[PDB]
Amino acid sequence: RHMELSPDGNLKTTITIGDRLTYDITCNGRQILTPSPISMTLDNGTVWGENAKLSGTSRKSVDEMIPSPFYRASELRNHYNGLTLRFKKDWNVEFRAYNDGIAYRFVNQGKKPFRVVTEVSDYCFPSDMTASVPYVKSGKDGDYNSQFFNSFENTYTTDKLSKLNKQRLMFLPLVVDAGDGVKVCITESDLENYPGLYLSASEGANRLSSMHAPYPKRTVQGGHNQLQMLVKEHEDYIAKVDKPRNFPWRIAVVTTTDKDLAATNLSYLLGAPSRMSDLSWIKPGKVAWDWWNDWNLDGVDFVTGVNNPTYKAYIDFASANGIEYVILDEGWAVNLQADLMQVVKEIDLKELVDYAASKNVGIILWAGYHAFERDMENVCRHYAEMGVKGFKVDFMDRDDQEMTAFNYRAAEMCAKYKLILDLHGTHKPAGLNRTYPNVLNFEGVNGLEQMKWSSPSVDQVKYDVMIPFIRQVSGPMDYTQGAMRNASKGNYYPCYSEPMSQGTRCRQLALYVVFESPFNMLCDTPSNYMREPESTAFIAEIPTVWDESIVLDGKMGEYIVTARRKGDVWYVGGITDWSARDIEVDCSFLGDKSYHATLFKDGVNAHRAGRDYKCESFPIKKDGKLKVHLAPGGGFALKIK
Ligand SMILES: [Ca+2]
Repeated sequence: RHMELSPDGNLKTTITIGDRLTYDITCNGRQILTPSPISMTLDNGTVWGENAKLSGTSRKSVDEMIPSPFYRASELRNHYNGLTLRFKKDWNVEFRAYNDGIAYRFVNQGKKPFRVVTEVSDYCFPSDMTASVPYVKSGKDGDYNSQFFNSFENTYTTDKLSKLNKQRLMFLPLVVDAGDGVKVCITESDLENYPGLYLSASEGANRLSSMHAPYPKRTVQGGHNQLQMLVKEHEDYIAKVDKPRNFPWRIAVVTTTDKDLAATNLSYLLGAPSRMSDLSWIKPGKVAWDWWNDWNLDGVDFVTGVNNPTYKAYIDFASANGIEYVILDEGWAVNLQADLMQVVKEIDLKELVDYAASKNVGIILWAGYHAFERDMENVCRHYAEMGVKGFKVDFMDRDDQEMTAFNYRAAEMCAKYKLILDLHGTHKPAGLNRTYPNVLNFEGVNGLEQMKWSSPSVDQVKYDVMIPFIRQVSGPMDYTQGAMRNASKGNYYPCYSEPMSQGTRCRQLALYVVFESPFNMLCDTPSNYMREPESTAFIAEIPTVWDESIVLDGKMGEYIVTARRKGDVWYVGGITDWSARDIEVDCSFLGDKSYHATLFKDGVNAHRAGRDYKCESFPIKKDGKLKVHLAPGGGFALKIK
């Protein structure tokens, strides 16, 4: 029995080494997590955790700053008390107690190669608490191998642990409401070459249990235009290990106010350190995206589509407003060939890249999984040398050891040729952006692309106020916002070629502050942006990377207000759910000089016409108390310079 407390002493975990290896969690004297078992089963029969044999322990207290480029601040504070448990048989379990979380990880110091059959990571709660979880969207109930093949894109289901579907997996992160304002957010970081952790309500009462996708023994090409490698057969173990190594951290974020949940840096702090020395070539920025708006420009003299004159228009729009990139989404490579070297007749990559270059615009290429990793080294070298700045690799739809290994290999391969990377059709970041700073964004989020086909029952507005406290806890999101067509309550309808967002114009603007996206999209058509000078100017100028971030206030699934600083310029964004609300922005975070503010707030009719907004300018200072009204599904965006 070993105790460890957070630096402020209000969060503690008791670890017991008995017939089972368990750890609980107590917050301000209240037990929010009952003793929960953890273990790893090897192919040789060994089971770390079962009647474990303790050989030694070492404690430590650390307080330092971790550099965090292309993220929410220049650096993040790493403050905790660590407890490492060494066990007879060359294996350890490291425990850390931060003021906002308890985390642990298995460490393999053994020198002999072996395999992991299964891993146990239970979360036993003292009562039937209300959980907010993202179910795996595909597959059928009970057929877990059917579920392992998924996009990791889904809204949240909020219900009591006892009422959760006991036959459907839940991916991370997820939250459990411990009551009395306390929240527990479960996630994992440093997910390199190891299967992703799913949670299940299939076992016991008030208990979430883990499960991992088995190792693949036979994969076949197929899926989305033959760009996917489906797992047809799997091994009887989840992971291969042939060197000493740290295993992924299992993180239990614990907060007493929702704003601390949205602000927690645990995911990044627990990611494997950066393996990059030179970062001067990594350029974060925005994209005059093409796909979301379906190339649907109007007011032009040529037929739009995946062709040269269309991308020239996107490049010109981007350049005209200082926007950094233009992505050539799915369509530039001959379909079904899964060959990145076969460009369509209508596209002249070389001409586009060079034209873009003369306009100070970088080019990013979209690539389906298989077509990219089948000849990765050659692809990265070839396009890097012709001028391409990076890739958007999509449709992995897997998180078994081989795929998670891929994420890091691609990250490294891109880094080698000075290319940035954006991963789609993937799972939560889990620290990868710290290890390889060139991976500027990750999907694994039910983004605005869903508005192209979702039925009105999909509550995007509600989702927006959920993810800042859940999915974003794991890392950056490529949500792809920026819609100029805005639907107030009941006016939304899926429109593939002329999509809209739910809520108001200012909600869209606020997301550029509320959501963290180093590589950020301007989802709408340049045509729509040019019809909206004021909105476009605000979006084009706002940073995607920051020096300092402060979540001013918030309640999960209800609202959030966040202030971020870039140099000496401050930005504040706020959003609400379908309920209108009045927020007060205390500007005590400002410096001493006199500032000029530019505010975008919902128009007085934003509740009936979502596009309705009002722009205002006025002087403001450190003592200012800005009162702002947010319409239903609305929000506000503020610039203080
Ligand atoms: Ca997607």
